[PDB]
Amino acid sequence: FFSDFGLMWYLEELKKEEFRKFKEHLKQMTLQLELKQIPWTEVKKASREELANLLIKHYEEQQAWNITLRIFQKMDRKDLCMKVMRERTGY
Ligand SMILES: [Cl-]
Repeated sequence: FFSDFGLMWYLEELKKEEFRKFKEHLKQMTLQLELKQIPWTEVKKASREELANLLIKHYEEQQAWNITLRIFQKMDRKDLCMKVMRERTGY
């Protein structure tokens, strides 16, 4: 999908189960590092575009990305982390 941008495009790099696991990691971590929480029901049901917007709405843009990239590295989606980094760097 060359139609999509930003965080949403990355969440679309995740398959069905990965996305499902992504949401479980997100909720764990937000709890672990003690941020204001999103209701687990909202998180669980969210589409990729909706979750991307939930993240940015609750944590603003930079933190939504940093949180998302931490989860990727944790889920063994290190390719996504390096991809974003090669881009943001100019490599
Ligand atoms: Cl899906």
